[PDB]
Amino acid sequence: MKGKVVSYLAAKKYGFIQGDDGESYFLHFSELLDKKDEGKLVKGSMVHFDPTPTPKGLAAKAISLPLEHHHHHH
Repeated sequence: MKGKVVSYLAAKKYGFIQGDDGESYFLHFSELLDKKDEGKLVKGSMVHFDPTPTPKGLAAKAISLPLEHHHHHH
């Protein structure tokens, strides 16, 4: 359910998220709502994703960014 993103590489289209119970999850474009939402991800902070079984076992689904829409203010 909840966890923290420790790494995210767009070139390898594969990142890493550490669950609170120590459960890892896989990051894929098929799991992102939009391709652009990839650049809206926040590295080094909290992220929102839902659990998914999949043949592999651990996987994320429907990634969500509950962080402020505009981090920069003017």
